[PDB]
Amino acid sequence: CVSNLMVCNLAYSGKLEELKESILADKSLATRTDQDSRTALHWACSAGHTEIVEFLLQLGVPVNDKDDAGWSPLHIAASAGRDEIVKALLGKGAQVNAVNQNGCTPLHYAASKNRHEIAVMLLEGGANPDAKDHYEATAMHRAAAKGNLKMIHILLYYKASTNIQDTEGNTPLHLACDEERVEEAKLLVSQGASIYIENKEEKTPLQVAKGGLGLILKRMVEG
Repeated sequence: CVSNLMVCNLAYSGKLEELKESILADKSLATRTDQDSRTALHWACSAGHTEIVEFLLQLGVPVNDKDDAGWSPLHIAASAGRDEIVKALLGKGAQVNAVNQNGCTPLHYAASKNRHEIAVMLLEGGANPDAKDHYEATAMHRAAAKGNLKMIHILLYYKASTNIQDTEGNTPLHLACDEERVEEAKLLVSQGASIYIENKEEKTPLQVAKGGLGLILKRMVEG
């Protein structure tokens, strides 16, 4: 029991036929909100019930309404890794650059959870690759930190900047160097990540890098 609203519990638990009978008899239940300000769409996205999402979209429910934590269906779908539900929400013009209460866009969640296919769909859908959260961090900061080369290639193909500083003054290259993501550091530098930008501790990526990574990155840029 995730909701005080029956159609939401039906949506979460995947009761397509029951949910369809409830809504078709009372079409206002499709947009009725619960204790978390969630509709049946929000809960169907969370649990991954593609066919219930398709039913609710075919009725013409709004697709951009935020719950009490600022989460849109597209935030929920992206984070829970619902590939087909992301696709359906984008087909109905879900807001790709919507922000929740943490300032996170759906692409922030795609990056932070290595959702390659969802990241591509969001970027093809016009997602801003350089969207900054409340700590001024990007998809690229998460991909670089976590050491996800596939995600770095995707973000670079869709023209993500590599030089945006977070509130601690760190670029994705500082994070790659601090987390000792060697191949990620070299890829970022080969594609224009600055070895000169200083974080709030007045450190370049070279000075954060451990081992011999810093001299390797310096040689790549300066010879």
